[PDB]
Amino acid sequence: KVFGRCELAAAMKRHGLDNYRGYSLGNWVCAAKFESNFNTQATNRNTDGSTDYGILQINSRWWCNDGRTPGSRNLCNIPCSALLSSDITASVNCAKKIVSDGNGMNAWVAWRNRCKGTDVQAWIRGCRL
Ligand SMILES: CN(C)CCN(C)C
Ligand SMILES: CN(C)CCN(C)C
Ligand SMILES: CN(C)CCN(C)C
Ligand SMILES: CN(C)CCN(C)C
Ligand SMILES: [Cl-]
Ligand SMILES: [Cl-]
Ligand SMILES: [Cl-]
Ligand code: NA
Repeated sequence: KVFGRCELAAAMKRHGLDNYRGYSLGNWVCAAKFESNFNTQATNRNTDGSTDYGILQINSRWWCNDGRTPGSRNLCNIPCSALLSSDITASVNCAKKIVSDGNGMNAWVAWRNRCKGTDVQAWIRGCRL
């Protein structure tokens, strides 16, 4: 599923991301835009052999199981394919664990390089929330 901008802000708000670990909603929408273009089915292979999955491009080196990432962990206790659902629940719940891991949203290099320090509230401007 390719979400609309406001559609995804609404879903993320419902799932409790607005100000989660102090990151306002727009940070999450900005991250999703640059990670996946709001596409829940996005997958991208990493140099190390892990893969990133879903709207927030959550990696199989640490967070999910895809059966093909040797030495990896599954700290979200989910199959990586759960992160590809049209329903963002599993991506959200796993993102909550990730952003609590020590480095906040810096865990998403795209957030750090494309959203951090910018006017992230633009990403929810206009939306009925
Ligand atoms: C994961 N971010 C950094 C890029 C998303 N696609 C192009 C892999
Ligand atoms: C899609 N990602 C990987 C890059 C930026 N988009 C949103 C235009
Ligand atoms: C920062 N700006 C360009 C993103 C919000 N738009 C797409 C409504
Ligand atoms: C839906 N319209 C009436 C706005 C109310 N909330 C969502 C801000
Ligand atoms: Cl915001
Ligand atoms: Cl594996
Ligand atoms: Cl933080
Ligand atoms: Na894994």
